[PDB]
Amino acid sequence: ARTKQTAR
Amino acid sequence: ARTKQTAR
Amino acid sequence: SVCAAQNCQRPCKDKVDWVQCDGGCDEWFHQVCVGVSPEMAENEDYICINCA
Amino acid sequence: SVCAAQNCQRPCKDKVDWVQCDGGCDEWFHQVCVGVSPEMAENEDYICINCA
Ligand SMILES: [Zn+2]
Ligand SMILES: [Zn+2]
Ligand SMILES: [Zn+2]
Ligand SMILES: [Zn+2]
Ligand SMILES: [Zn+2]
Ligand SMILES: [Zn+2]
Repeated sequence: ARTKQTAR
Repeated sequence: ARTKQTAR
Repeated sequence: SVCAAQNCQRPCKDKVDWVQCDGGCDEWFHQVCVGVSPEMAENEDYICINCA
Repeated sequence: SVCAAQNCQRPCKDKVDWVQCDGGCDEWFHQVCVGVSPEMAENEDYICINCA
């Protein structure tokens, strides 16, 4: 699936 | 149960 | 730091993982909030409870 | 910020929740790593997989 990472 | 919280 | 769990997901890390629904709502979810591992999130589609 | 989940646990928050095993090892675990909610962690005992 579509994923992403952001801060903290 | 015994719990605790730490930073970030 | 890792906890005593064999598979510590390090919730203490400086990154938050997300996954987007393929079911139709096209919304973004925090992976831990929907109970998916990074492996699951990448290797298959994701269908949220509202689109299921 | 909350995600699209109805029950967003805010993994983005500046706090990490822990729970200690009552089964005998007396070790500390990150609550998300062992799949327990703050409610579960407080209202009942916790027995890790190794002590189960
Ligand atoms: Zn840590
Ligand atoms: Zn952990
Ligand atoms: Zn959906
Ligand atoms: Zn947030
Ligand atoms: Zn969330
Ligand atoms: Zn234990």
